[PDB]
Amino acid sequence: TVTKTIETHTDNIETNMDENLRIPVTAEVGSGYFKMTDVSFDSDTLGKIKIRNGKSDAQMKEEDADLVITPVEGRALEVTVGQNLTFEGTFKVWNNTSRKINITGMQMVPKINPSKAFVGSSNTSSFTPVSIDEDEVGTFVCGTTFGAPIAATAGGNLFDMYVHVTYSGT
Amino acid sequence: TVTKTIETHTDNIETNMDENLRIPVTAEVGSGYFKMTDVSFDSDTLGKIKIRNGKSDAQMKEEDADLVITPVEGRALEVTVGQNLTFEGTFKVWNNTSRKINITGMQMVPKINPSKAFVGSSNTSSFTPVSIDEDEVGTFVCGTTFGAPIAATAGGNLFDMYVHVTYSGT
Amino acid sequence: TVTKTIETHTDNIETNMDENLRIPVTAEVGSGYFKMTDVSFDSDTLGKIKIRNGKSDAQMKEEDADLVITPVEGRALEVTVGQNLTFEGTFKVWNNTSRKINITGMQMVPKINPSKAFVGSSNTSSFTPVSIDEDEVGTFVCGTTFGAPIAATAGGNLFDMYVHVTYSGT
Repeated sequence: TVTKTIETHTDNIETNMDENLRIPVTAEVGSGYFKMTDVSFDSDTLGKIKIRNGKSDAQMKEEDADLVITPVEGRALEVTVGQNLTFEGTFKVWNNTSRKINITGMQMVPKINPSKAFVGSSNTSSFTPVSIDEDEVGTFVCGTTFGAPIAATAGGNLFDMYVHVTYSGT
Repeated sequence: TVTKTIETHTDNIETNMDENLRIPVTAEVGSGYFKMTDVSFDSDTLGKIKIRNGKSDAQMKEEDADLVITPVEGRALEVTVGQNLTFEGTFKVWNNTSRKINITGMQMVPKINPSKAFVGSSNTSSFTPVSIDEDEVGTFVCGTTFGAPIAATAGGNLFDMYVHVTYSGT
Repeated sequence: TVTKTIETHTDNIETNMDENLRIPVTAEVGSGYFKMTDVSFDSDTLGKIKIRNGKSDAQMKEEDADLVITPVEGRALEVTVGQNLTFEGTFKVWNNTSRKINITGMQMVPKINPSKAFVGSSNTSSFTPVSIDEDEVGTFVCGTTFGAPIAATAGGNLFDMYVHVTYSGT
């Protein structure tokens, strides 16, 4: 039956939806946090995505988007703020999609500055994968530890956080 | 012809099957190896996957699964065991699937412990991609070198090994 | 309508085309550049790919391939050549495909030598994502900074550069 084959394809195509979301972030010196700016964009794979600071779970659901991302300053990562070695990028996301979504990876890339330089010290990130069911809000704990203190000088605290999102699931 | 278009879609959907398999591992202090625990799970993309320690190639094929993963302690990586800086995660896999599969990437992520901390020293992994034909067994040599000695203290030897698996192929 | 559903599937399957291109490279000591060798290969996802050194944009378009990759020695990355700590792998690509393509990631993997060893010092890469429209030529600036000087000894300057290519797009 072509009808059931097409239905199968629909499901398989959905399971094949992959995406490395790029979120520009700022390691705010003395805060232990990676800050992200409110933005709205469209992904050919994930649809409408909106980053919204300071939203409670309920407020997130009022947003018109497929996915809403809200950073959380809950200190899910232990850090000595004054050292400026480890920064937390933890955020929660509301899955306003018809299928369970999975956040399973993160990489912190130093931004190349106008002088064509970038912070090249050791860069080691960690995170806790999370699967979020339809309409639910889940938290993706993540962060990065650098081999040398982060400073705002020469755009040294600017990064692009890439988060791997997938509808596959295990 | 719709018939041939559907056949084309079937092939293309198959080629688009991507997956980052998460395998929890323990860097066993003084062994130079990342140890994995026998487990059985289902991937929306790859199907039934089973990790089975101590299996010979023949034994792997007796397992009821789409893919069988078996770690190999063959010292495919040169290491001075007492230093606890480099650990090998080499494993072989039986492809019980209808298409050549490719293992082309690996990343070792430090596990965040209950105290909300994680090993943040330099973390550099290496591996040798391998393509495995239908019913064949192939070995994926891989390992990681850390900037500081690994210790079991505070869950410092616990990691999540992510292996990139794809049906694309080059 | 099955006709329009199939058309939708065609578009979605296309958007799901993902690929981690493996390009063997040599960090040429004293040059500040990752060198790649002319090669021609086929990707189940991306099609015919050809790496061609020294080609001008016009010359790239004369090549018979879906994608043409040409390294660019334009010092898009600031480096002190004699230190051998930072190497640039910047390259441009001609998109001879029917859809806008995106180059959004890069990882530099140390090659395991015959003696079963690999350079395990800190390894931190950076890059600037680029989207390339049909028939256009775009440049993907990228590079890596190592924790210790790179040397050709024991194949210590050999790597496999993995570049993430996707038709998704944001």
